[PDB]
Amino acid sequence: AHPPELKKFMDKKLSLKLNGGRHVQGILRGFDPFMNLVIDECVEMATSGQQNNIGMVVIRGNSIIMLEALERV
Amino acid sequence: MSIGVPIKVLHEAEGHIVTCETNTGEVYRGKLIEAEDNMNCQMSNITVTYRDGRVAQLEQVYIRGSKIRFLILPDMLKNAPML
Amino acid sequence: MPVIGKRHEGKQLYTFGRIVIYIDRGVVFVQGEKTWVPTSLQSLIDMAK
Amino acid sequence: TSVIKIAVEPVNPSELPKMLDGLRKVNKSYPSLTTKVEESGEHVILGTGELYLDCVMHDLRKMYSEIDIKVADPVVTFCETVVETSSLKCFAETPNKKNKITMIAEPLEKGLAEDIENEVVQITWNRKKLGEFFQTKYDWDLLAARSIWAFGPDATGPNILVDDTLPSEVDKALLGSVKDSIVQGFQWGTREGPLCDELIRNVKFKILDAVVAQEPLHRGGGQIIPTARRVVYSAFLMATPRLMEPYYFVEVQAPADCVSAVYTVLARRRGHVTQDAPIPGSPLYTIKAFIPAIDSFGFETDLRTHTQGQAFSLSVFHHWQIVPGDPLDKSIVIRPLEPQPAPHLAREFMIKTRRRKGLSEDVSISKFFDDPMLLELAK
Amino acid sequence: TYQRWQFTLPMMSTLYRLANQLLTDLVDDNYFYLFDLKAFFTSKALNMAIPGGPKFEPLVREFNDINKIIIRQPIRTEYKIAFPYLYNNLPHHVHLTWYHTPNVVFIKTEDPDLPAFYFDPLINPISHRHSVKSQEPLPDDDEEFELPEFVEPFLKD
Amino acid sequence: DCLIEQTHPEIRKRYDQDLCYTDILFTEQERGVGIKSTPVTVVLPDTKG
RNA sequence: GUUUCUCUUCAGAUCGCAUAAAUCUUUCGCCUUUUACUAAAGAUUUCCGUGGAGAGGAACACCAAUUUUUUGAGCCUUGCCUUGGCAAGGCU
Repeated sequence: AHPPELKKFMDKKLSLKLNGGRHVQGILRGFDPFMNLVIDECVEMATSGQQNNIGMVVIRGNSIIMLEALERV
Repeated sequence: MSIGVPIKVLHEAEGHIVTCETNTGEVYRGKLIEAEDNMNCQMSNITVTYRDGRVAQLEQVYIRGSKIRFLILPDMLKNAPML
Repeated sequence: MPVIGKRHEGKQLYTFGRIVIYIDRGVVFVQGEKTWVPTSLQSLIDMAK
Repeated sequence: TSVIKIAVEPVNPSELPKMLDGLRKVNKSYPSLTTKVEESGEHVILGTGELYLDCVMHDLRKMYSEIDIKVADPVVTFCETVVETSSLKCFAETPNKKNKITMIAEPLEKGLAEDIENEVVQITWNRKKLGEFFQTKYDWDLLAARSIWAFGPDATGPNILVDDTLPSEVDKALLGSVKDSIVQGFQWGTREGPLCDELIRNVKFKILDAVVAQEPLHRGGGQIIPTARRVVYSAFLMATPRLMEPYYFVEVQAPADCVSAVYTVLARRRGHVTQDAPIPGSPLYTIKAFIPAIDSFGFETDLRTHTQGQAFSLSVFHHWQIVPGDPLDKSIVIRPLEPQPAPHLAREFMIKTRRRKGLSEDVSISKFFDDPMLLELAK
Repeated sequence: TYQRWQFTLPMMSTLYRLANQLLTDLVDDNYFYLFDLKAFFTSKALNMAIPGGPKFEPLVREFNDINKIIIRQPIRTEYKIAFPYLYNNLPHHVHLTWYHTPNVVFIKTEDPDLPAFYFDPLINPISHRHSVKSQEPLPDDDEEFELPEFVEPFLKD
Repeated sequence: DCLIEQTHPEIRKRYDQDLCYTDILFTEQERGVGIKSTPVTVVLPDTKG
């Protein structure tokens, strides 16, 4: 079927690497057929390593180019 | 439906060791686990080469389909009953 | 004493002191280096001291 | 367990080395097969059942040897057991007279012998864990249950050696030096058994005295080990010995009208029926029964012929059960060609096995008992 | 030349019951257990007869200690047909007999009025009805699964 | 047999008679009872291919 | 193209879901003798039929909305590289 087999990764702690050289790290709970993610406890990794905290975020599917686990399935 | 010969060879590739290069220029080298019909791969136990030289090891990774621009499938597959 | 769990030609092996023997309806065969040697009872005793 | 026993001899004695070559080749082919030569010089083949042995005998003749071989009638292995407590405390003194061992034999309380073959308890376990098992399940005294020394004739054998001697009466340190020798003889004695050179089963042995020489030469080997074997035999013979026959479990499919015929065939062969039920969503009926393995020979061919081929039966090995009769009853006369009355069976089976083994027809009690104990038996 | 014939099933279904007086109603070959061609050959290669079988002129024209033999039951001649390498010596030219076939269980419908598939009374009623009712992983009701418009049971027409 | 027939195109069952492929012994085929554990190694596809 | 008839060749096959006789060598049996026999084995042939192939005759005849194909394009600055370009980096 069309959904990504992302079911494994849920509630484990992800890093993402986003289009345009951006990085965010997250505990995950969402996916839909386009891979639109809903990330929780989401940190923004700025260029300089000055880190922000931000709340729950949606991501557009096409913006992702990798999706990595910081703590295992 | 006519999902042709290449994606079947991708499913055939699973459980081996494949190399996989993304738009940005990062080169991954990892053991495959599953691959979907739009080429979303999961990959395990990777040694990644960065664009500028550096190596790193990784636990597990999932690589969006449209973001790839080759895989290096393991040569023994040339015999496979898809071909 | 019997050599527990080991047999030769289906016959039960016994130890006689330090000697490995089997009995074939009274004939004493001593385990030599590569062959079983039929042995008199007296010579069995005098090899087992 | 490969319970069914047939014996072979070659038609020409000069050809006997060729037969041995054949026997080694089948032994590789069939995993559960056991080939043994007993003290009588009989070549013996053990097998799980009728059709199993039939294929073994085909392969021996046609595939490997290509010689003429005589085949003896099928027989079953028997086991030796006790049903009652030893009437007399049996003691044996070693040949140097410097050591005295006393034992008694009793049955394993209806069940424990099964559990050990199922590996539910193991002598590799610590004595506390061993003690807890025996106390909780079987209500052993913990003092007894800690005092367990071996299983026999092997590490999962259905017989247990218990040291019931008090430390105030026997020096446990001195006893401990000779402990290992006792175990060895105990396993040995259970392996042979005194009635017909078949295994001892379901017997619990307690030691109730040990006099041990202070000098290492006189204890701890050549004196103790046969004497230990002898005292085990004396204790067993006084504890009302009995033979155990193997029973098969049988399952039969048949149409309803054939069911009554199945009962008839079983009744000839000392069979007992334990279930008979319709299998749901079919016309056939299952029947289930126990039958004695020695009586089982030909049963399948009987059942199918009487029921016009409609019934069919498979058979598998299951519990040992005590043979009717007394094996030591000298009064019984066995008349060679007749199918003997049931009370005689224990007498019959013991004699004929010994004959087949080449043993003396009757057990000289004097052989194993010391002269004071024979005087005690006389008194 | 009248070599080959090809008939429809209503023809065959009639011809069978015209012939019915001659035929025998054995559904399966289990009946002939030691009564087939192979069993007789064993009874001819040995010199020893099956009770109801035919008879022939024979093809040809310590260990034996009776006191060691437990004559529990007589070695009835059928047994030497069934296992000719065990209960017998010198099995020259003997044939292995076909051991068994599974009991064909066919239920003859007596009258054509009844539906062809029906729980005929000869068949034992299935006692089973889930009493200790198990809660195996059946998905929850209305959990987002619906079929497309036109799927149906394959041969429903 | 049905695996082998799927896997080996030249091999087909006879219409009248079962193709007992693993029953390699005449003895075994005469009885109609399997008597030896016979191994078979084949590669055969999943639903995924 | 379907039937037919004839010829040639190979038959491994329940060549046949059926079942005959003959010869020879032996073991037998009634038996003056011999056919004609008996009934088992083996080697053999004969006969009633058959299949496959080939030759020839005859008779009737569709979607541009993230996952590929209707585009995040395109533009600069640094180092090296003889130049060319490469490694990038930064932009809108």
